[PDB]
Amino acid sequence: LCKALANFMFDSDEAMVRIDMSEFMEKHSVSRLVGAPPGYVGYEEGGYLTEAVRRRPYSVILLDAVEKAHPDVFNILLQVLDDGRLTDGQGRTVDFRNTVVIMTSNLGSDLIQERFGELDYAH
Amino acid sequence: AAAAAAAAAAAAAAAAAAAAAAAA
Repeated sequence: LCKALANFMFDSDEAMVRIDMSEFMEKHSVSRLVGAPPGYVGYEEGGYLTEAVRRRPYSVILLDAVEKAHPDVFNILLQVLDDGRLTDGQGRTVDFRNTVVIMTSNLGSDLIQERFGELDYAH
Repeated sequence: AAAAAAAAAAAAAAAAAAAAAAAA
């Protein structure tokens, strides 16, 4: 479905940014996507996610396997879904006002396979 | 009767930059 949105929007599946969150099962890969502060190693490169937006802001940002990562990666996306703002390691804001954020998991898959029958969509 | 002109003689220097590292 995410590749279907990318194909609808951009005439291509991989004209997008997929960042699979199973790679980020530790905490500190927050610094992989938002960058590193002044002083430290990868300062002059930027975060991957912020630069990948900063080229082509009208895009689709995909997060997959969201149950794999540590729970406190998701202060970054608190900023993101509050204002579309994100501040990389050099300290400039990156506008996410033209982005779509999709997060997938398999949380209640036992419960969904158990009770999708004989139940409404709502409850 | 020429006089040797004193020059301007533009120069050059450089500067490195360290990088610390966390150690997890």
